[PDB]
Amino acid sequence: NFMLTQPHSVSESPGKTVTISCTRSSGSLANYYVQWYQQRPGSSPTIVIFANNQRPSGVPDRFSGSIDSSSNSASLTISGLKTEDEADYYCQTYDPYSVVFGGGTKLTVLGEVQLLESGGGLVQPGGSLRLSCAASGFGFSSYAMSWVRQAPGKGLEWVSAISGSGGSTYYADSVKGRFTISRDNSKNTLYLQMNSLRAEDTAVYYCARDLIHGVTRNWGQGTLVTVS
Amino acid sequence: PRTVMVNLSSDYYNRSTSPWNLHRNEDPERYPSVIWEAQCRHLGCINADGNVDYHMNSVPIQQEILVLRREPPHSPNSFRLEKILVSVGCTCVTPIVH
Repeated sequence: NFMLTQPHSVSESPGKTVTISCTRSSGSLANYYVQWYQQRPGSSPTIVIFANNQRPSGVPDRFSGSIDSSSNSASLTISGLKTEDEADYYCQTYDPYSVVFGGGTKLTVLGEVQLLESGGGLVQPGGSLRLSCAASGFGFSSYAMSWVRQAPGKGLEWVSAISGSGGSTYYADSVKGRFTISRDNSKNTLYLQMNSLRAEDTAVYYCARDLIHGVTRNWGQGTLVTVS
Repeated sequence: PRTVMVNLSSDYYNRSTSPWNLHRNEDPERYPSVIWEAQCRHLGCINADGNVDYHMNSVPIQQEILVLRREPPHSPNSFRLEKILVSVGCTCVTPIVH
């Protein structure tokens, strides 16, 4: 597919203005929406910017997104830094087949929709396990869903996605062939079947609600899966 | 469980920004036996330039319709009222509302 290259980390003083870049390796960046997410230590990833520059309600106007087609990259600009902004910042865009997150940029400051995951735990290498996602607060059948993982010591990694009706399924290369995504619109529950798990599959798996394919808007608490 | 008695061309699939094709669901033990369901052609919608634009999505509009199923199985003049879900057409959805 493609890669999203971000700076590894950025460090600035409070009150300054910072810019985080996000370069797409293949395909025109202007053909697919770009989203920005903030993840604090031990916290669930929250959305800061979606649809290139659209800012949700609850995010101060000092956050802003922009796109540069000539460099095929997107930028999140945080004006007037403060201690609260200190977190990891991931960019995310998509292609007609997959969804990709960036490596993540660690920003250091110099000193209603509801998703519930379940089913995670300990399992042996080669065993099976299934997660569930209890959705509430919205028309579940009208929204595409997706699974996003975060391995310990790594960044956010997209796992799989499913359309609202359940007719279209997408998987990441590292997972495709072993996992199976499905959903039950009658019970507002989204499932992820996992078979033939490997040690690399140890991660926190988040439930994600997407306005359209590849534009995530809400995140769950995440469930911990360990294989040893 | 109450049994009573009861007296017994469009081309938007080709002209829509979110086109679709018709599938022929057939069930001889059902009335109507032939129902045309919609499956969208593309993931995205057709923009003004005529390309598949992926800032938007084609999604099926699904409704619940009443159908009659022969109960007992293979028995005429005897039906059980059923409620199935069918796709009537595809629409184009954007992530931004203004």
